[PDB]
Amino acid sequence: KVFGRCELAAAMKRHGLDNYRGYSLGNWVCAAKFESNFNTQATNRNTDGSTDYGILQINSRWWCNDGRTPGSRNLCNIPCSALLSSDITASVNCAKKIVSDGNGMNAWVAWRNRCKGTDVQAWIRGCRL
Repeated sequence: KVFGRCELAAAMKRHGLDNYRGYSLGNWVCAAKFESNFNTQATNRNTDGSTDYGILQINSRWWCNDGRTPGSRNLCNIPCSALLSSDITASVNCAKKIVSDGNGMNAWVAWRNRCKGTDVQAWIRGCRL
């Protein structure tokens, strides 16, 4: 499923992500734009055999089990295919675990490179929330 900006903003807000561990909603919508371009099915097959899965491109070496990643851990206790569904819940629940462990939203390179330090409010422009 591909989400539009406001549709995803709304769904993320429904899932309690606004101000989660100090990160306002615009951060999460900015991170999903540059990680996956709002696509729940995006996958990026990496160098040491891990793959990033879903709207928020969560990595299989530490967070989910896909059965083929070299020294993998399954900290969110899920199959990586749960992160590829049209409904965002397994991705937001694993993302809340990531931000609570590894240094806030720095875990997402696209947030850290493209969103960090900009005015993220813009990403909720025009969405009545």
